[PDB]
Amino acid sequence: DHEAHIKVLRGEPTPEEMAALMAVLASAGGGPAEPVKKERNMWGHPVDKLRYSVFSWQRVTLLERTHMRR
Amino acid sequence: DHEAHIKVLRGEPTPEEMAALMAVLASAGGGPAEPVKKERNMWGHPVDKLRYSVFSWQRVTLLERTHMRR
Repeated sequence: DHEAHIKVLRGEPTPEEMAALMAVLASAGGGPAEPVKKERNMWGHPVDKLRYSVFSWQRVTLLERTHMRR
Repeated sequence: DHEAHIKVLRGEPTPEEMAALMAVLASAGGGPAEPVKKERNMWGHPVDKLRYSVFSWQRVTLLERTHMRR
């Protein structure tokens, strides 16, 4: 029972106004309802387009890190 | 004087014979014998043709080191 509920802090609507309000709010709600897991596609990632010095620490902290983050 | 010289361990040549021997040896000398003129050219070096895992330790111990040795 530990979830955030909608609160009507002020006002005492009757069942009809409550129903209208909830219907409108549900209609307003949207966006990604139950989206699939976002597909990984590292092809042509910006990090791969950079010039790295042969001894650059960013070869570890930026390039390898980006390729390995999962 | 700490130069390594030629030694005639056995035998006792006369000056003419020593002259002949030394002339033949000097002619047989190895010429330039690998001069210091060698120049660095890392274009198309084999290490750059290898597939490296994104986290390969050989990126440090083989690739980076080969590119950095002087």
